[PDB]
Amino acid sequence: GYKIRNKSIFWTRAGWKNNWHPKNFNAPRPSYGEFTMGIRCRNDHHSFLRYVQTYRNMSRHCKQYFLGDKQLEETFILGLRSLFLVPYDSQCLTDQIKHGGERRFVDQLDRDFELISYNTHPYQLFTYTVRNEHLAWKNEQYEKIQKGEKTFEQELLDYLDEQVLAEKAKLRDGQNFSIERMTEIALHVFRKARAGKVRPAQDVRGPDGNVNDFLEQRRPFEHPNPTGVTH
Amino acid sequence: MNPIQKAWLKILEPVSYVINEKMAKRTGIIGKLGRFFAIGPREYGVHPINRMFIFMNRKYMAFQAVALHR
Amino acid sequence: LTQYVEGQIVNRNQLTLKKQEDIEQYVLKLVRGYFRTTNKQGLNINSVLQDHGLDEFDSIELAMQVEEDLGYVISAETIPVLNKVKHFVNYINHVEQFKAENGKAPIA
Amino acid sequence: SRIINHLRGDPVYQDNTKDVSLRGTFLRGKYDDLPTMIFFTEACDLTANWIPFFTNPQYDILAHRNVWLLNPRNFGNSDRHPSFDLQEMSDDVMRFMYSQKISMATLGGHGIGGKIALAVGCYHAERVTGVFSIDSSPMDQRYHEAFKEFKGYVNALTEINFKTWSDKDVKVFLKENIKDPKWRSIFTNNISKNAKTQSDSFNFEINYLNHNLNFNKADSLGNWAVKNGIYTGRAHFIFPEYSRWVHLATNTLPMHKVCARVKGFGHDIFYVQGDENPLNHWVYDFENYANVVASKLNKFLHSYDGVHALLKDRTEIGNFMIPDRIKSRNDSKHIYGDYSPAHLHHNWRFNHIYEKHDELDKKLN
Amino acid sequence: FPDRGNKRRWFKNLFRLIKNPMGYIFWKTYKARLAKPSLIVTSMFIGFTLGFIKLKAQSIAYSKKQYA
Amino acid sequence: KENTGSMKKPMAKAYEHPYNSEHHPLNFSAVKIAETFHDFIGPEQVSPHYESFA
Amino acid sequence: PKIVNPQLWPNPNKLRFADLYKYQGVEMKKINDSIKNYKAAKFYIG
Ligand SMILES: CCCCCCCCCCCCCCCCCC(=O)OC[C@H](COP(=O)([O-])OCC(O)COP(=O)([O-])OC[C@@H](COC(=O)CCCCCCCCCCCCCCCCC)OC(=O)CCCCCCCCCCCCCCCCC)OC(=O)CCCCCCCCCCCCCCCCC
Ligand SMILES: CCCCCCCCCCCCCCCCCC(=O)OC[C@H](COP(=O)([O-])OCC(O)COP(=O)([O-])OC[C@@H](COC(=O)CCCCCCCCCCCCCCCCC)OC(=O)CCCCCCCCCCCCCCCCC)OC(=O)CCCCCCCCCCCCCCCCC
Ligand SMILES: CCCCCCCCCCCCCCCCCC(=O)OC[C@H](COP(=O)([O-])OCC(O)COP(=O)([O-])OC[C@@H](COC(=O)CCCCCCCCCCCCCCCCC)OC(=O)CCCCCCCCCCCCCCCCC)OC(=O)CCCCCCCCCCCCCCCCC
Ligand SMILES: CCCCCCCCCCCCCCCCCC(=O)OC[C@H](COP(=O)([O-])OCC(O)COP(=O)([O-])OC[C@@H](COC(=O)CCCCCCCCCCCCCCCCC)OC(=O)CCCCCCCCCCCCCCCCC)OC(=O)CCCCCCCCCCCCCCCCC
Ligand SMILES: CCCCCCCCCCCCCCCCCC(=O)OC[C@H](COP(=O)([O-])OCC(O)COP(=O)([O-])OC[C@@H](COC(=O)CCCCCCCCCCCCCCCCC)OC(=O)CCCCCCCCCCCCCCCCC)OC(=O)CCCCCCCCCCCCCCCCC
Ligand SMILES: COC1=C(OC)C(=O)C(C/C=C(\C)CC/C=C(\C)CC/C=C(\C)CC/C=C(\C)CC/C=C(\C)CC/C=C(\C)CC/C=C(/C)CCC=C(C)C)=C(C)C1=O
Repeated sequence: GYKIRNKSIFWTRAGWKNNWHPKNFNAPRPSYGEFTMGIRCRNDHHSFLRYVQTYRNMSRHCKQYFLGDKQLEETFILGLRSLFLVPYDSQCLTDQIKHGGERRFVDQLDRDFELISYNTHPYQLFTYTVRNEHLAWKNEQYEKIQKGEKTFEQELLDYLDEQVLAEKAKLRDGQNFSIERMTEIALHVFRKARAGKVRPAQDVRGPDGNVNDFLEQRRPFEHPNPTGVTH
Repeated sequence: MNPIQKAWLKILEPVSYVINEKMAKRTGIIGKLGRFFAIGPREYGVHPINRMFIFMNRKYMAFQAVALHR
Repeated sequence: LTQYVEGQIVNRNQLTLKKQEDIEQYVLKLVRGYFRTTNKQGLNINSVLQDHGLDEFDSIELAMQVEEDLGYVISAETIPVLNKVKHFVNYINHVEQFKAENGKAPIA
Repeated sequence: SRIINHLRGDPVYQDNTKDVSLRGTFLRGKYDDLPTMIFFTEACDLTANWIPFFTNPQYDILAHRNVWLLNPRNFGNSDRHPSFDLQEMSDDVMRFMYSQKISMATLGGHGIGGKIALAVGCYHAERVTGVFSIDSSPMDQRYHEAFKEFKGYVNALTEINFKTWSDKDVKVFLKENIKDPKWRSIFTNNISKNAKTQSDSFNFEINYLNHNLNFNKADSLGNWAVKNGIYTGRAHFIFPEYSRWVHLATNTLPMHKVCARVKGFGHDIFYVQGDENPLNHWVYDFENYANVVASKLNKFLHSYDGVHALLKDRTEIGNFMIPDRIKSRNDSKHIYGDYSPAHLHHNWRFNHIYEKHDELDKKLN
Repeated sequence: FPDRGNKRRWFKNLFRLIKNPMGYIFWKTYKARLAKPSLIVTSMFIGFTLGFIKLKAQSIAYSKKQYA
Repeated sequence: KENTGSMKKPMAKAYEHPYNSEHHPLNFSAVKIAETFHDFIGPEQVSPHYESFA
Repeated sequence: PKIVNPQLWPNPNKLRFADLYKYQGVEMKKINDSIKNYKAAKFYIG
């Protein structure tokens, strides 16, 4: 559709696409023992173990609020690894970062853990909201199954299995019911089912099969436009 | 909608009956008068002042967190 | 000593192995319980966790589980050397010997 | 066979501009009931060339609408009349829609076809849902170099006399007089031999066309007159980045000048990223140009075409209420308020869907 | 006939400005504010406007001095 | 055999944070400020007329 | 409280037109979240 035309878009004074060691005037220079009296530096060799304990904490402190949900603990682990694997899989040469990428990332994860220790990290609150909406939908299915009723998900599967039989009973010249064909059949049903939610199926017409719904409508007397004027 | 609007409705329950059931559906100027002063939920009933506070409160509070978190 | 399990509070139980045969069985049951492990039946005492879909971050989750089942306090300096089933077996023994001789748990 | 159905007829020279009938190919849609699309090809250009574009599974345009690849007067198989007035040529479409029982249609065009399509919306807007113009603009193009060449080639074609000239004499004439490969191929395929091999002739009326172009006045097809007015409905324009017909610098302003609802570049006006090549006018040949045109076309048909002006998209149908002007309704005891405008069925006039659904509604109550 | 739909349009816009002036001003000036001038120009506008208001206030005070 | 399948009982609910709500979100972002802003200036004032007011 | 309807026009069906009936509730839902904060602050203010 549209591609960047400038060939020098990824150029920097430090090279092509260099986001690990941008060029600056005060560049790193070596130190010689025989000539060095004293030095003030914060770099150390403790980042590896801090990278290990930070993982153990962020994992164990997040599981406190999972309520033993095993499927959530395993999902969270996959998400936690995606956060720790950024330096190992990125295009950025994390081993060539200015003053040590190891210390940089470890200090960054420590700020995330601090918020995790208080249960205030946006990833935590997002996991709770996402999970509660998921269980409310799973419990709705359970309540309908205990009553012997059919779920809206099973009705689609059964309606799709029979449509496949109808379409392949006429596909005799060929015998390759491709995954492409199986897909467009399901999407066509989805689009009609998707529109059915807002406009349910009253009669044999089916979901969203009434033209009168699209005639001129008006807000109800009990719910007028609260945000602006109407005329 | 808010509790204060619901209080008006309980107090204006008989007034709502006179204007809406009787007047609003008549013809002539009595109907135009009832349909104009019909009682119910407010069209464009939002309060910009209350909405202004909410916006500036949220915008200024995010500034507090940056300035205080040092 | 209680933890949630599928929304229900359950009392946690700790184990005391004090025997070589019981350790090899616990580690395998532990490693086979991890959802990331591949070829669970091909796993033996001389199995490299790397050959079963496990990386450095998975060894931490396994060690974290050893603390839950045994009550140990494993330091971050010891976790990154646990890359084989044999390593968990020997580390568990070294801890039992340390507490049996020194009367205390190793430095965490 | 089934998907491809082109009615067959013979052109008839007409003295009255109202007794003109249009003929073209019809492409049936995948689904039973779909709105119709009427597409006008470039002048002197074949309708068949657009069939693979509208019958490509990758694009899947027929899933949205039935397509009528229609020929304007003096072109192809349609009737012949010396006048090219866009008002007259627009009335021709309205009779076609009537004879074919089409209440309202989506209009499209390529190049000069886009002008013809937009003119119909300007003269008959209540029966046009939208316009989709490809490498065209409602503008005077008489002095564009690309048009001059087309205007020049048509004049050279008037020199050939099929009765005396032999088949080889023609082929040599085209190669030397026509440098553009595509125009050359287009003109060759427009040559046909009538029944009984009486003689060969062009499918399009070469005489009536050359006079329109050579005269080079307001009635010329290159010209866009102020008489055509304004188009009130939905309009989307797509043209190549480097196009000889529509220059991005200034040839976009006519769209705002003629189309009232055109928002501007990036919403209703797009350019396809491409290189400088005089053949970019024919987007259907190059996959890169076509894939973008198709995607934009499917988006226009799915979300924007046949949608009320003040509504953003089709998503807002039934949930967005338009303000009402005071004293706009006959009922005096009417409490004026916001309303969702009525969107009707695409062929509600020639069917009884409203009468049928009214009965079903009563059965519910 | 006239365009009876435009009746009382000035009164109606006045009441909408009173209801929510910042919203009425915001949307009526949106397309114009898309082209924002420089910080210098914006500052000159504010500076000259507030300075004119400051002198207006001093002239109001000098009138109370003439009344006294 | 597939038709004979059943479904296990899922958990009733996950953790509900006692200090985060949809109207008073605990953490800050420009997204929530945008919602409060457009609620203040109101939605786009769409004109039904054929000419501008001025 | 019940609101008197002049019944000059028929109201849209809630099932077919649901979005039209939502704004009222979310508005009170906002106020309830504010009240939870007013009550939780009884000890801090006191
Ligand atoms: C025997 C003794 C008798 C004693 C009694 C004597 C009394 C005689 C009565 C007989 C006179 C009336 C005759 C009947 C008229 C019928 C005509 C008709 O059909 O309707 C036309 C007229 C048409 O209006 P429309 O078609 O609906 O729409 C208007 C347009 O859309 C235009 O609206 P727009 O939105 O587009 O904006 C433009 C508008 C508004 O433009 C403006 O900006 C003007 C705004 C004026 C008001 C504000 C002034 C500013 C100062 C105040 C600030 C307020 C705003 C502040 C905001 C907040 C600030 C922070 O322009 C107008 O001025 C509209 C006026 C209506 C047109 C008439 C021709 C006017 C031309 C002359 C203009 C100059 C006069 C202005 C008079 C005020 C008009 C409202 O409708 C009427 O107004 C009818 C009025 C008749 C009412 C009679 C009621 C009963 C009278 C008796 C009661 C007792 C009186 C006792 C008096 C005692 C002695 C003092
Ligand atoms: C032209 C150049 C020169 C301009 C010079 C300056 C112009 C005047 C400046 C006045 C500024 C005062 C601001 C007051 C606070 C406003 C704060 C606010 O958040 O605004 C929303 C605020 C509404 O928030 P709300 O309280 O939640 O009410 C919403 C409810 O839903 C409402 O429920 P509802 O929808 O059912 O009600 C219908 C609605 C629509 O109906 C109407 O408003 C139309 C008819 C209203 C009557 C005509 C107004 C006459 C003046 C009012 C009385 C004298 C002053 C009172 C003190 C006002 C100052 C607070 O009514 C309203 O909009 C609100 C009520 C209007 C006030 C009426 C009562 C007045 C007495 C106040 C008693 C309480 C205060 C205690 C006394 C204070 C004195 C010690 O608006 C107002 O309340 C009134 C604002 C008036 C502004 C008019 C002019 C604004 C534009 C000036 C442009 C300046 C040029 C520069 C522009 C540059 C552009 C490029
Ligand atoms: C109740 C109290 C009543 C008394 C007070 C009444 C006050 C009424 C004022 C109401 C507002 C004025 C009308 C504005 C219309 C709406 C905005 C607008 O213009 O549309 C945008 C449109 C273009 O702006 P744009 O589309 O955003 O494009 C700009 C680019 O985005 C980016 O920029 P660019 O790169 O393209 O070019 C650089 C930049 C150039 O930089 C500038 O913008 C120049 C402004 C620098 C600051 C000037 C000082 C601030 C003035 C207000 C404070 C007054 C001080 C006290 C006055 C004491 C003496 C009375 O261009 C601009 O951004 C806009 C300049 C266009 C002129 C703006 C309108 C005139 C200035 C405002 C008039 C103020 C009158 C107040 C008193 C009047 C008393 C009768 O402007 C035009 O309408 C074009 C008109 C042609 C303007 C050029 C020729 C003008 C020659 C006459 C000059 C008159 C000077 C008056 C001096 C006053 C006394 C010292
Ligand atoms: C490590 C390296 C250094 C890193 C430093 C870190 C930098 C961090 C940047 C942080 C950015 C903050 C973002 C938030 C603010 C954004 C909002 C904004 O207003 O930006 C303007 C923003 C962007 O404007 P723009 O059109 O894109 O132009 C951008 C630039 O101006 C460019 O325009 P241009 O391309 O046309 O360039 C021409 C330029 C040409 O300038 C020149 O060629 C030379 C300038 C020579 C200045 C000579 C000064 C002489 C002073 C004499 C005074 C003597 C009196 C002293 C009194 C002593 C008493 C004894 O002239 C100007 O642009 C004038 C701009 C005014 C600048 C005022 C500050 C000047 C010094 C700042 C020093 C900061 C340290 C930098 C060190 C770098 C050293 C290498 O304007 C807006 O449109 C937003 C609304 C603004 C409404 C007006 C009211 C705003 C005031 C409130 C703002 C918010 C609170 C205060 C913030 C600070 C404001 C100063
Ligand atoms: C006791 C009796 C006393 C009371 C008596 C009662 C009288 C009460 C007066 C009320 C009058 C009725 C109120 C009607 C609504 C307000 C007036 C209006 O024109 O609204 C429609 C006007 C546009 O009409 P439209 O057709 O509906 O809009 C179509 C498009 O959407 C618009 O955008 P577009 O680009 O798509 O279409 C074209 C657009 C092209 O033109 C424009 O868009 C204008 C460009 C302006 C935006 C450029 C950026 C500058 C704005 C930045 C924001 C700064 C202010 C906020 C920051 C500080 C916070 C306060 O509009 C035009 O066609 C030309 C503009 C209209 C003619 C020029 C009017 C200039 C003055 C208006 C602004 C007032 C300046 C302050 C003066 C007050 C001094 C204190 O709305 C506005 O542009 C802004 C309205 C803000 C007005 C506030 C002042 C209200 C007082 C009105 C009194 C008359 C003006 C006195 C000033 C005299 C200086 C020469
Ligand atoms: C603490 O952290 C902070 C914030 O939160 C993060 C901030 O937002 C901010 C920014 C501040 C804001 C966004 C607030 C902005 C408010 C400003 C500028 C002032 C607002 C002024 C008004 C809205 C006008 C109010 C006018 C009146 C109340 C007078 C009219 C009402 C009258 C006369 C009623 C009588 C009232 C009383 C007797 C008071 C008793 C109280 C009641 C609630 C009784 C109510 C009774 C009834 C019948 C409703 C800061 C600085 C901050 O520090």
